[PDB]
Amino acid sequence: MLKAGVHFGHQTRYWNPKMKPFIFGARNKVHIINLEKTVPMFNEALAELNKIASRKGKILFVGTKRAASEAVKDAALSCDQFFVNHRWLGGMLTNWKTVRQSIKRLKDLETQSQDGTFDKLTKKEALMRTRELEKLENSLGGIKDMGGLPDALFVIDADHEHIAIKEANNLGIPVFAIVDTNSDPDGVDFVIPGNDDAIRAVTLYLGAVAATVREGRS
Amino acid sequence: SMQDPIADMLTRIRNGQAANKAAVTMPSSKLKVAIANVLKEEGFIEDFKVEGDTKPELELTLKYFQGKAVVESIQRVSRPGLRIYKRKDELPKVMAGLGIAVVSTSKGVMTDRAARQAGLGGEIICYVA
Amino acid sequence: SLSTEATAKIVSEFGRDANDTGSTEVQVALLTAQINHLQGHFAEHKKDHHSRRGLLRMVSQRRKLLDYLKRKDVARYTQLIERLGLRR
RNA sequence: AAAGUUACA
RNA sequence: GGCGUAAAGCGCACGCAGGCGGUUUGUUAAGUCAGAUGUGAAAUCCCCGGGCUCAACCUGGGAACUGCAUCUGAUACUGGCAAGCUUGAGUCUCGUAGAGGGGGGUAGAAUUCCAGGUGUAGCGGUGAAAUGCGUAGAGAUCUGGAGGAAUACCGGUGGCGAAGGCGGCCCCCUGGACGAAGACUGACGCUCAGGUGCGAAAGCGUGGGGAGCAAACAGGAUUAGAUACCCUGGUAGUCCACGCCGUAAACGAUGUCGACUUGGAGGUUGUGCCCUUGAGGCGUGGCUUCCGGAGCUAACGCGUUAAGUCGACCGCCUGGGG
Ligand SMILES: [Mg+2]
Ligand SMILES: [Mg+2]
Ligand SMILES: [Mg+2]
Ligand SMILES: [Mg+2]
Ligand SMILES: [Mg+2]
Ligand SMILES: [Mg+2]
Ligand SMILES: [Mg+2]
Ligand SMILES: [Mg+2]
Ligand SMILES: [Mg+2]
Ligand SMILES: [Mg+2]
Ligand SMILES: [Mg+2]
Ligand SMILES: [Mg+2]
Repeated sequence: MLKAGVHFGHQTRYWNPKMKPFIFGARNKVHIINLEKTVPMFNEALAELNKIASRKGKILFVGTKRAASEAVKDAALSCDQFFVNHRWLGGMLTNWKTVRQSIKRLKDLETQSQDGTFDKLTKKEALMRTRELEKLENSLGGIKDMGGLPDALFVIDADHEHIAIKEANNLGIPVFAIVDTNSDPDGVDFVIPGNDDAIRAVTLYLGAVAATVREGRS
Repeated sequence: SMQDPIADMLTRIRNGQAANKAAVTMPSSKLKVAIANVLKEEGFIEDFKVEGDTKPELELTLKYFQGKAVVESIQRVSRPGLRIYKRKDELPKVMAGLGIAVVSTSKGVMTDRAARQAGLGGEIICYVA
Repeated sequence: SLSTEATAKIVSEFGRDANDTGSTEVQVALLTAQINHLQGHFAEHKKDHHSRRGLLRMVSQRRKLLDYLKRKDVARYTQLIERLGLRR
C-alpha cells in the first residue's frame, strides 16, 4: 500500500511504450512508475504465490544483476526455495534433460570433495577438479535441490532475464516478474511494475515475497 | 480526398482494435450513427456517443472479450467504386451466420438476418465477422 | 505580386462587403489582375518556365472558379466575365 | 609494371 | 493475381471527356428494394412419379428459364432538384526561411597566352621511360596586359524546386512553400485516357566565343598484339543567343490524393507562454535524416515520409530468347 516509497525507478529517460499504463513523467527526464497501480497487482501476485506455495510448487527465484545477485540467495535459501544468482544458462529449463546431468556431476564432485578428490590424487588434478566444482556451483546453485521443473518463476528484470522468461513461456510455468519502464510486459504472467536496479527496492520485493511463501508452507 | 466515409469508419475500428485502443473516434454522420447502432446491439462494439453542435463527433467504445479483439475481421463491400446490391434471395452470410452483414434496406440499416426476416434486400454496406 | 494597395482596390470593388475577400468574384478578379499583369513579364522573359508554371496554376484555378460560378447561378457569372473582360 | 586461356559425366 | 529488388509506377506536371465525392433538411423516385401481372416456345437440364423384365430410352406433373416490360409502394443508400452548413478546397491581412526561375552587372583567386626584367641548364612526365618543351635561351621568379570559364572557405543525409535541376556578391522582374491570429467564399474537391507543357548529358542547325578540359586524331610507351588503360599533345564539344531533339540506373528501381495505426534520437524553419530573470523550459506547426515496435513479405527489408490498415482514380505486367 505504497509504504516503502523506494521503488519508483524509471530506469532511464526513455521507455518501452507497452509500459504506458503504469507511468507518468518527471522533471529529470524520468518516468515515474504508478505505485497506486502497482500495489493491487503485487497483492495478486502474492495471492497466487501463496496458492502455489500451498501446493509445494518449487518456486524459483531469478536475479543476476549485482543488485539482486546476493539478495536472491538471501530470499530463496531463507525458507525452502531455489535460485539462480549467476548467469542463466541458455536452456536450463527447456533443455532440463541435459542440465540435470550437470547437477548429477556437481553432486558427484560434491561427494568427491568429502571422500574422493581431496587427497587421493595429484594437486595438478585436485586443483582443477576443485576449480571446476566452484565453477559449477556458482552457476548451478540453488537449483541443485530442485527435483525437476519448477511450477512458478520469479524474475527481477524482464529485460535482463528475458531468456529465462521465454523458456518459462515455452514451458507451462507462470512468470512473476517485476518490470521497470524499459522492460516488456509481453511474456510475463504477473506484472509487478517498479524499480529493479536498487538494493532498497529488490530487498523489499524479495522480503515480501519470501514472507508470503513461508506462510504458504503452512 | 475522402470519398468513402464509411470505409473510413471501419478502418478506425479495425485499426483501433489492432492498436488495442479503449475507444475510437471519427467525425460523426447519420450513416455512421445508423451503422454504429447496428454494431452496438449486435455485440461487436460497446456503447457509442455523439458529441458536438456544428461538428458532430462520433465515439465508439471498443470491446475486448479477452486479450483478443471482439471485431475479428471487418470489411467494406459496397464501395463508391463498386456498389453491391443484393436481392432478398441472395443476401450474404458471413462466417456461416456466426458473423453479420450490415445491409441498408428501405426500412433502415439492419443486419442480414434482420433483413431476411423482413423479406427485404438492399445495399451490402459491410461484413462484420 | 498584386501589391497590398492594388488588392484592396479589387477586394472593395468586386466584394459584396468592405472586408469580403473570398467571394468568387473577388477571387477571379484578383487572378485576372495578376494574369494580365504577368503577361507583360513573360513577353520579355520567355524562358522563365518556373514563373510560368505558377501563372498556369492561376489560369487553371480561375477557370475552376469561373466554371463553378456559372453552375451555381449563370446570371452572376455573365455580369462578371463582361465587367472583367474575358472568356474569348 | 606485365598476369591470356584451359569441351564434361 | 500482381507492379522496391522476380515481368510490371509513364521522367515530371497541368488538364478536357470519363470515374469518384464532406455534412444537414426537404422533395422526386431514376438506380435499389418488396409484391403483382404479361412474357421468357416445346424439347433439354434438376425433383417427385409412371412404362419398356432393369438400364439406356420414353413419358405425367412440377421447379427452373437467373431475363425483359408494365402496374403498386419503401425511402435507408446512390442519383436528380431546392435550401443550406462548415470540417475539405480556396481568398485576404502580417511576417519567415530559402543554390526556385528570368535578365543585367561586378569581385577576387587560379589556369592559359602575350610583352618585358633577372637568371641559368634543365623542365615536364612515369611504376620506369619516352614522345614533348629548352642554349634561338626554357623551367623558376617579378612586372604589365588580354581573354574565357568556374565560383575555394562558408558547406551541412543543410535548403529550394513538380521533375529535370539550382552554389560568389549586388540590383530589377517573378513563382511557390510555411507559420500566428483573424475575417471571407461555401463542395468551389480528388484522379485523369486522349491533349498540352516542362524535361540531365550527349547530339543537331544558324550566328558568336574559346582560357581550362577534352571524344576523334597524332606521337610515345606497355603488350605476344594494344585500334585500350598510362604519357605528351589535341579538334568537335563543353560557354553564349535562338531554335530542334525528347532520351537516362530521368531511381527513394516505390503514381497521385485523403484518412487511421506504439516509440527513440537528431537536423532545418515558423510560433505562444510563463521567472523575459542568465545560459534556459514547457508546448504547438511545416519539411527532413537515422534506428526501430506491431503489422506486412519469398526473404532481404519497409516500418507515422509504410513496402501496415483502408478508400478514389490512373498507368503498367502475364515464361526466357527472338
Ligand atoms: Mg502473379
Ligand atoms: Mg533485373
Ligand atoms: Mg517516378
Ligand atoms: Mg476532367
Ligand atoms: Mg522541398
Ligand atoms: Mg547540352
Ligand atoms: Mg552547337
Ligand atoms: Mg588524353
Ligand atoms: Mg524510359
Ligand atoms: Mg537524377
Ligand atoms: Mg522506371
Ligand atoms: Mg511487396
